[PDB]
Amino acid sequence: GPVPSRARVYTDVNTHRPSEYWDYESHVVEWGNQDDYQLVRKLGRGKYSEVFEAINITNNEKVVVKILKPVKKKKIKREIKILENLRGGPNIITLADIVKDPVSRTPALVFEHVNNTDQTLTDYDIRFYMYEILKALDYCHSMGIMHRDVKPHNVMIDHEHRKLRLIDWGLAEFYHPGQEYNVRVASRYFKGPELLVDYQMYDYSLDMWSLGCMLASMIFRKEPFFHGHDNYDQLVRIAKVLGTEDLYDYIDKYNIELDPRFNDILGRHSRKRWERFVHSENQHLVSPEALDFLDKLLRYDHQSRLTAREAMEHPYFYTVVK
Ligand SMILES: NCCc1ccc(Cl)c(Cl)c1
Ligand SMILES: NCCc1ccc(Cl)c(Cl)c1
Ligand SMILES: NCCc1ccc(Cl)c(Cl)c1
Ligand SMILES: NCCc1ccc(Cl)c(Cl)c1
Ligand SMILES: NCCc1ccc(Cl)c(Cl)c1
Ligand SMILES: NCCc1ccc(Cl)c(Cl)c1
Repeated sequence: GPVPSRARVYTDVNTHRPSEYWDYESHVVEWGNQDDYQLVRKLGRGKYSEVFEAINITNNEKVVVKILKPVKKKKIKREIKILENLRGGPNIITLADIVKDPVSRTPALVFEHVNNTDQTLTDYDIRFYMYEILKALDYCHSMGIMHRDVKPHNVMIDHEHRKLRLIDWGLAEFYHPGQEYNVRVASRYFKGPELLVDYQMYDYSLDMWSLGCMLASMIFRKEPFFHGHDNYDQLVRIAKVLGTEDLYDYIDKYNIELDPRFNDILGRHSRKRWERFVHSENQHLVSPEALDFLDKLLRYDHQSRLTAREAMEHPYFYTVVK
């Protein structure tokens, strides 16, 4: 069987908290009043959600309303409990209310309003915003929660106010050491190698891999950086950059049973130098410190990646106010 693993940090946060903190199935959800709100306009949609700008008619404040198709009720309870536990954390979206349609029983989450800013980014801007995301991740990991869906669309930035919010906690989960989790999390391009090789005993370090994918796409102007066309191909795209030598050493370290399908597609690939991705169009965003930081996030071995707190101490952030 596979070798067990434990987070290097915040290992026992949930172990030392009462069950009311992490037992989301027992959480008593209390509805607010859907009549306090009026929908203004549709902002976007997902397979099981619709997002609207709305106004709270009792105080004239704008809000964002996420209407959920309740296909998996336990999942909605988990998102609500996590949002309540994390409320007030640095750069964590604030859940303002929870309402239900009086006839269809469709639930809706009400968030603080955020004016999302859709080439003008400087090296300094990337360092600044990357540090704000790290504050959010160090906070949620310190609270015993893995986000598990870190990606650009889940990072809202109001650039005029230099305001950042980490959103969509629908895939977030409580970290319990030794627990085996579902690997069918995160968006394809941001999935860590642990998910792709079906290593279930993962932890907060998954979010640090996803953060590394975002950094690579920003500094190299290549969106997404690892462009897989399915979950198997996703690992091949990673292997084409990090090389196959370090991938095979990772699988052996954790005694992972690698799917036989990888034999026909993985091949043999050299370790590429991060400098290979630098071009005239992206050189203004790359520096030795940026590449050193990227190299310390994008590691196959989940235990070897920087933690959010270690990442915050990297020289890449020496130019930002802590
Ligand atoms: N009447 C169903 C649509 C809907 C959903 C959520 C809210 Cl908060 C509102 Cl006002 C309206
Ligand atoms: N996973 C949420 C993606 C997302 C982000 C921002 C907006 Cl405004 C919308 Cl509609 C949807
Ligand atoms: N939706 C904003 C995505 C994003 C994520 C990280 C950074 Cl550093 C930036 Cl500039 C932008
Ligand atoms: N996707 C769930 C979280 C979420 C989605 C979109 C927006 Cl605009 C906000 Cl505030 C929050
Ligand atoms: N400091 C970024 C510009 C630059 C110049 C030369 C090289 Cl080889 C690289 Cl990777 C990057
Ligand atoms: N990575 C391809 C070679 C290369 C390396 C560094 C720079 Cl700055 C350029 Cl333009 C081109």
